[PDB]
Amino acid sequence: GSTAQLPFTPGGIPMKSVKTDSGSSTMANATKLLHKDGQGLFDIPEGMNRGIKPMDAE
Amino acid sequence: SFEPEEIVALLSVFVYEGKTREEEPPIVTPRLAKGKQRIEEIYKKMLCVFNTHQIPLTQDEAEFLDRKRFAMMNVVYEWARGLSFKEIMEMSPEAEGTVVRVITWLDEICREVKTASIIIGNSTLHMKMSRAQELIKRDIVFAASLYL
Amino acid sequence: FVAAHTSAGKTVVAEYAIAMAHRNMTKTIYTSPIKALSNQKFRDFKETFDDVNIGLITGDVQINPDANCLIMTTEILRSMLYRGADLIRDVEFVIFDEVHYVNDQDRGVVWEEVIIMLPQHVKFILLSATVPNTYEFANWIGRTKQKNIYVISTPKRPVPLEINIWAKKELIPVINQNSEFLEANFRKHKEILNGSNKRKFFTQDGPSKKTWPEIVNYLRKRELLPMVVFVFSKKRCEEYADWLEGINFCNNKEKSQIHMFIEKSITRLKKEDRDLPQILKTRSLLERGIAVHHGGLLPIVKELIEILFSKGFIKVLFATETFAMGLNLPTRTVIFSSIRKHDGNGLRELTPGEFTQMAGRAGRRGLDSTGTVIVMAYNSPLSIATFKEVTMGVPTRLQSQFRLTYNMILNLLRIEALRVEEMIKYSFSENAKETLQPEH
Amino acid sequence: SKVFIATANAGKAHDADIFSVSACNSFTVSCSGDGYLKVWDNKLLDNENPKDKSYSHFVHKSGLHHVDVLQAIERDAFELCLVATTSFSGDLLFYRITREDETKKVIFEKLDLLDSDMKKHSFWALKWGASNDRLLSHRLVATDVKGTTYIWKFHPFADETLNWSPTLELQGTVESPMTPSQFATSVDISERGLIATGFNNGTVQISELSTLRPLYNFESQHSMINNSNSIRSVKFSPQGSLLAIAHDSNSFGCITLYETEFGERIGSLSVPTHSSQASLGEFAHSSWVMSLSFNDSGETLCSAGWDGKLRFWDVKTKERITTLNMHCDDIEIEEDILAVDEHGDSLAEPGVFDVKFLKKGWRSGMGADLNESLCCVCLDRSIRWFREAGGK
Amino acid sequence: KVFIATANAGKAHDADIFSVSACNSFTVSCSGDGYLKVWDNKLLDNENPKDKSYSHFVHKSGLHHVDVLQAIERDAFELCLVATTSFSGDLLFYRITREDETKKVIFEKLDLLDSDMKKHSFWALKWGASNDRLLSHRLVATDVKGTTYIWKFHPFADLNWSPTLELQGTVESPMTPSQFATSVDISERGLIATGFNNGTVQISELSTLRPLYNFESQHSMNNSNSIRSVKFSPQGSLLAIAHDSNSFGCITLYETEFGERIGSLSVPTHSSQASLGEFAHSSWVMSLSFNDSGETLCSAGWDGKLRFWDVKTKERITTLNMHCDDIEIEEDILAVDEHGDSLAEPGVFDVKFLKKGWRSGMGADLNESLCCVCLDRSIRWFREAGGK
Amino acid sequence: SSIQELYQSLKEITNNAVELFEDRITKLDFEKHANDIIKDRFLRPSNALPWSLLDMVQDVPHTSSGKLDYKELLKVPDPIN
Amino acid sequence: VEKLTTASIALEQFFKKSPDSQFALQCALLTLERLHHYENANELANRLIGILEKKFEKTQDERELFNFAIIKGQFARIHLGLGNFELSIENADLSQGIISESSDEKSMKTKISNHICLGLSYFFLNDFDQTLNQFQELLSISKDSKHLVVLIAKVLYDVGESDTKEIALQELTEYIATSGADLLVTLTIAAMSILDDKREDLSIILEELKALPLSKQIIDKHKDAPYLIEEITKRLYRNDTGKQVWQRSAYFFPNNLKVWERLDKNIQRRIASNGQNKVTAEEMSKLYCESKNLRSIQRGMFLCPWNVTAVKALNECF
Repeated sequence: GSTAQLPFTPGGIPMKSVKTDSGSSTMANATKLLHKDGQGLFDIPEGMNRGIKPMDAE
Repeated sequence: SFEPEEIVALLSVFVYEGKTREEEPPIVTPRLAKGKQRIEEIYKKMLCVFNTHQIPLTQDEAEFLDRKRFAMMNVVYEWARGLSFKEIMEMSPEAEGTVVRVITWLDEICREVKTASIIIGNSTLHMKMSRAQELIKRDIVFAASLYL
Repeated sequence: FVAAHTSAGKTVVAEYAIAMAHRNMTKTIYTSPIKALSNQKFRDFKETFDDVNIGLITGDVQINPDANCLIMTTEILRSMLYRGADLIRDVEFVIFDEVHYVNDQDRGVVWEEVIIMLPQHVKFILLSATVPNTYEFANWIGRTKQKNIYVISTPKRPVPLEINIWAKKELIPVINQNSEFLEANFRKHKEILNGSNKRKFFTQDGPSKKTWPEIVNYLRKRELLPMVVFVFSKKRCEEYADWLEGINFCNNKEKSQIHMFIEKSITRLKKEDRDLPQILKTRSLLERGIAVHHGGLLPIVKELIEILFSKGFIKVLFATETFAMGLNLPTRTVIFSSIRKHDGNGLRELTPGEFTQMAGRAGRRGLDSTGTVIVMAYNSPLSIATFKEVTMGVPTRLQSQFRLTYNMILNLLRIEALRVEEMIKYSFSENAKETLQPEH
Repeated sequence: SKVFIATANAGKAHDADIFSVSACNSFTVSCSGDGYLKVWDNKLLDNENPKDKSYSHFVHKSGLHHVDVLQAIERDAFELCLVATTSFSGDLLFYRITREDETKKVIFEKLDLLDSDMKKHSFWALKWGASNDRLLSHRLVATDVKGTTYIWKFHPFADETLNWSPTLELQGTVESPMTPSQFATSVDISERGLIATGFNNGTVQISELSTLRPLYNFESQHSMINNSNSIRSVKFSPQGSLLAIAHDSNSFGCITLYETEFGERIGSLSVPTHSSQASLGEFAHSSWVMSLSFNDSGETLCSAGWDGKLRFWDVKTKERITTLNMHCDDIEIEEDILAVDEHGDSLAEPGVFDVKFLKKGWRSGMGADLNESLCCVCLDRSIRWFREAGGK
Repeated sequence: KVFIATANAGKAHDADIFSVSACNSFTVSCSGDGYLKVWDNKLLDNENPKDKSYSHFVHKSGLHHVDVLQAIERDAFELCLVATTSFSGDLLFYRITREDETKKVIFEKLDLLDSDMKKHSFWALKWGASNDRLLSHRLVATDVKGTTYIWKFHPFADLNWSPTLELQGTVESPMTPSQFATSVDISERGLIATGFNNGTVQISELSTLRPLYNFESQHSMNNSNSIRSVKFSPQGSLLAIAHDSNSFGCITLYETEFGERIGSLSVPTHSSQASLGEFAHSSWVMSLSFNDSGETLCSAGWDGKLRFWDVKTKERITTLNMHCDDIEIEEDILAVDEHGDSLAEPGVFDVKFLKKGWRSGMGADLNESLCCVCLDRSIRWFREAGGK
Repeated sequence: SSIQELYQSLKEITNNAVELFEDRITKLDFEKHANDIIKDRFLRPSNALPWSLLDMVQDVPHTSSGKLDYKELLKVPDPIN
Repeated sequence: VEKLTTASIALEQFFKKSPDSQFALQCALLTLERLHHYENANELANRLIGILEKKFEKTQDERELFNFAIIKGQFARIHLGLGNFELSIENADLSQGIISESSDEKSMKTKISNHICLGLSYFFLNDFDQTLNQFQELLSISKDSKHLVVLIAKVLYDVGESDTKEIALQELTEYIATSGADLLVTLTIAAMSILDDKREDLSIILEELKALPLSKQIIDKHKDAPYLIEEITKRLYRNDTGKQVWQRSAYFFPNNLKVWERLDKNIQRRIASNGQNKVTAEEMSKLYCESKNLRSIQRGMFLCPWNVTAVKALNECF
């Protein structure tokens, strides 16, 4: 078919992705890592460094 | 710039062992030669880049350029046109089963590259791949499986 | 985990692999590395079973789209776990063909990349040639996957054989049916074997053109048919074949039958393809009596030859190493012309595993379970220690198959689920995984 | 399903070109420019071209261009099997079957059903129908120069055990709805009952047979040439509501997929075919295309081209599986091979006229179970057969 | 250096003169009207070649190609064979012999090939003159399909006259779909240069009927891609081809083994509007011809100017306008008007070298001779060098 | 003449009674009508239009008649069950 | 052609998946114009015109009058040779009042579009002499371009009268001075002068008709005017030297079809038997018929029964 659609589970080896909850630590180092300026207003799209510029540019 | 035949024959360099005593004949067209040269250059570059880090490659990949892989361009090209199996055999140096295997693996490649070609974007390239995939798949190359 | 020998009822597991799955409503994949073998075992599955939906995957398209029991290559199997295939849901017990390939590096790294990377629900069914390191392999795949297993071994052959040496047209038995090393006969043979410049070919080894028929015809008076011979070099196969003359294994009726059967095979192809020199020669050989089998031959030439021989017509045959991996076998005798070959590197003696795979094939099963074997020696002394390490010696242990292909790495770093490091450190190379991780 | 291979072959069947084929469970028959019928047997012996298991019959002086066979079982009184063939002049001569196992002397009845007045309309593209008690009349659709479709209810039985009384009839006269007056190229029925009609100007108009109903139509795909769009074979999926149209476009062939209700082009069955050397477009075959055909299920489509190429088109997802190439040298026995024609042209890529499927248990020459076999006929007076790999 | 004119025969045929082959005694000339006309090379200087002309009406459709073969085999049998292909695509053979006393040229027709092969539509052809490499002589021919037919010709067969053309082989079409084969040539070394109408040149070895290699068009786009006249250097491996652009003439040269290019023949400067396209002639190159000595190469264009090219130098030696009077000075450049063509508009068809002294006069045996044919139907003969 | 009558003239001919095949050749003169192509084919004007004179067709404005103009497809995922 | 078809189908599908947009309806009926789809030209132009019902008391400034005027020329172009010629009249007057007295690029595009359709309406349908010819008279100074006389020369001759012949003469001659070294124009002059049979004109043209530049010859495909040299000879001298230009031109372009058929039917057929050069099903059938035998004729008939000549041949042969 195609490699686009993602595959099924692998057995044996631990895939490390535990929730650890019945906030506290559900989204631990997920939104906390990507956090910068102005009450959590995330300026840059994550992966790269650039930012955003309002309508006054042109 | 290439035609589908030229592409498929060019792709034969990868899917062949190239361990034999006999000599390579002159190349069937200058474009193919150019392609070969380009490939050689790229593999030299890759060898250089691997060598800076100092990691040992496999005996196959260490050899590659030294091995006699480049003669099968002239072989499969004629097949890709639409020629008899005797004529091509009488051009080529290697045994017939080996040649058939090489052709098969080229079909596998053209398939692999076709998807990748689509992914990258160039529709003409995809068409060329599928033009090649049309012509090479015929007769003794994909004969009956006598175990049904 | 089956650690047995070929031609001795290894299909008992393959028989109940489908028969359990077909009643209980799961599916099964037979996974063979060689494509010929896939065709062979497909044919076998068509034959033995009673109305079963079988399938086989090729490059062009799959034969039988809605198959219950698919068949595929190891590469094609691998292409389920990365792509996301339909039949990894439906399959529970996957069969694995020949895991004595587990020693070979260049091709067999796919088995590490698939067996360890299989799903949680999927469980292991294996088939292999015998090896001493039985406990370590199965337990490893068991311990890492966390699946219960048993070491179902088959240490001695229920279909045994005897081994002899050829010297001055004689059968000198070094090993008999019960596997006893005769030291006296070995002494005997050497005591029998006590201006020719190299104008054409090497000065010694490789017999004369009227030796081969002497070897053949002498065995036909005693009547130890059928026999097989194993020649390696592709030119030499042809050479050692074409010297033989005056020898026909089919009568005028059966010759006509052969002619008819070939006429089916040829019908598929064009007149240009039908009248190949190679196919003409082949046609002659089949009509004459015997046939050749090497990888240099064409797909239509090889498979057909394998069938016609396995029909029970051709009783003297010349073939390569890979030929040993077959389906049906009319062979009372198997012969080794030489014990030298050029597998990539250089001159190297064939490993005891290879000796087994080939020599252990010589049993009939259902006629004469104690098979004949005779090794050739052309006016020269045999190296005793080497000979016994080939003959008596243990098939060597399974060595790990690691080969970091960049494609794999690209797949993993794209998909990101199951990260590469996790794979790597937990891989087949042992270190506080199988042995003694509670003491950590 | 993947790639088919030669189960049986033949060569030099008729004196002129073999323009069409007509196959069924019992036997297969071909029609030609010299105008004869050779009823080829299905059950062969192991590894042999029969030849003599196809008894010839005289029909017409001018020729025979289209032909098709129908089989049925109304009752125990007579196992039904009927054939009808069209000529260059345009007369639909019926041919009643009456077989024996040993002798195989299938002589036909002198069948002149219609009177001289109804034969004002020609008969070009005939097509039988299989009705399993949806409508009791065994359906049949033809075409003519005026653009009209006629049916003939042939029941030899009693009550509208069963006494002999063969007859001819008419269900309903469907004409050519489009204006002005036109030549009806081809037409075919469906199992559901939605029976569209094709024309020589690219338009396919949807209709029904019994009710005399013309439903709707649509515009062609680029029609500015002299012979811009000429529809050769309209075909339908046996179970589904799809519509596979085969039409031409100056040099090239064009295959299009539709549906019965909507009539919208989701896609045309095409691949990277050769066209203008480098800069390609989108066509079915490089040359013209004549006869399309489905397998028993209605998934794998198979078109017959003028360039000596069969191509297997997947209907569920519009993409080609594989291509089978046809040459003059494919013929088995040496005496029957025609490499070059009488007027000087190599037949390495001959015109394949009529491909037609043979479902589960029809063909059984050598190595075939309940198989989806295939037949084909080419410009070089040859006739060949193919089969699915394995079966089960 | 300079080429003095011997004579010119005006108003030869009715229609155009297409090809013009030569032998020891005479020049054969085909034409559009349907006559085969031989013209005597042994001329007495002060004479009109009409005086020694011998016509023969062969086919009303006309003759576009013709080829000759003069040789001896057994004792002293003066075998002169003229083979030709008409506009209908029909192959005809003619043996040419003169009377003992009268010296009147008798055109004895030959039908060596059967009607099954004569049926096929041929186009270009050539005689490969053997030297006991083959037992007898060789012949090649093109067709509409590109299936290049080759014949092992035997004039004798147990010594007595018994001519037969056994088929050597048929080199099939290069590409599918096929191409119309425009020109053809065969060398003494044993190579078959087959030219096609899309700038393709299929090279095939003579022994096993196998294609050695092939070239493609320099133009990648149509602006006249077709091949004009493939030609070989007699013994040596150098191989000459002619193709066009949008109404131009371009010569291209390669080696017969590796297929590495060596030089496109051109003339630069301003009267060609700076000139991105370095071309040889301002119009189509209608004919190419190597001399028998090897070095130096003739080239006839539709523009009128016969350009001579030294293969050692890779540069033009001199020009010679055949139709219009343009001798003496030479400000040499391709005339390119902004519409398309040059202001010079004559109609050239073919040019051919002749061996060192098949003519008779002062310019004979001292020098080599030159033959050429035009649209106005005034066949010409020119002496060479002028230094003896 | 009409097609119908021509069709009918051939349809009147019945079968023949050789069994064997025979080849009959037509009697058609390929060639009165000298001024058919001369006084019509060239000077008759275009019923359609030539693409050379389809340059006065349209102009292409950039703005449709912004941000929301380009991305009409923008949307949240499908309703959760 | 393929590309445009793909575009058209894409538009059509879009109009069934997600119809009614701002710019989609505005520039969707131009593909049809390009491809010459006159059957379903006004099939979904009702949606365009219909939608402009809500643009009278809404826009009215520089949009409802400019866009619809542009669309009015388009309408005129569409409804001309479909069935009724009466639609050509007032549809031109929509754009005439909108931007004749305006002057712009858009208005230029609109203006000259209206100049075409009205000239070909009143003569071809109603048989009016000056109704079409008066509108095609002031046209004279329309727009100085190289494709002015390409269309207008064709227009002028087709009145069926002497006066308009004179106007054509005066046109062509007046074109000659400014620009008179093109293909189509010269070919049409040679057509006109062929039907004339003027004594000084034929010689004048035939001296230059043989003397064609090779680029022009390359440009030509079917070879219409290179063929008609023969006709010009036959109507000038009436001799047997007509078969001449065939042999040159065909030799130059060996794969060219129709020319090489005209020399011999077996050659062109053999060229396009399996398929070298481009051909259609009716033309192929015709070729098959013209071989002159039985089997070939039958094959031709099978290919195409809707040509008359094949049928005639069949009728003859029995």
